[PDB]
Amino acid sequence: ADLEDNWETLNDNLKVIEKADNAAQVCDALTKMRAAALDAQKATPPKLEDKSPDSPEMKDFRHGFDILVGQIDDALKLCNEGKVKEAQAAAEQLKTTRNAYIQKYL
Repeated sequence: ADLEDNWETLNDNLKVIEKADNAAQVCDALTKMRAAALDAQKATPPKLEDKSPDSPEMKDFRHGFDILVGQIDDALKLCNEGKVKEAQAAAEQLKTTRNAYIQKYL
């Protein structure tokens, strides 16, 4: 699985969360999102393949993932307390982070 696969795993699990009926279903999908985000964070996106590994752009990319992972953790805390609707709303905001931090490097 590569970065493109990781991104599409995030997309599929966002759909799972949107369609979910219970906290356990949301938790499972957030787990897969967290795993895919950890995998993606270690990749080099195509627009940064020539850039220095410590370039500001590569920092932006990796830090977008630390922010995304922290937000996934906040959503996991909600679904671990049974707060399904709150967790689903939080998952929607994960789209904003993904789009603003990461998409420009794909």
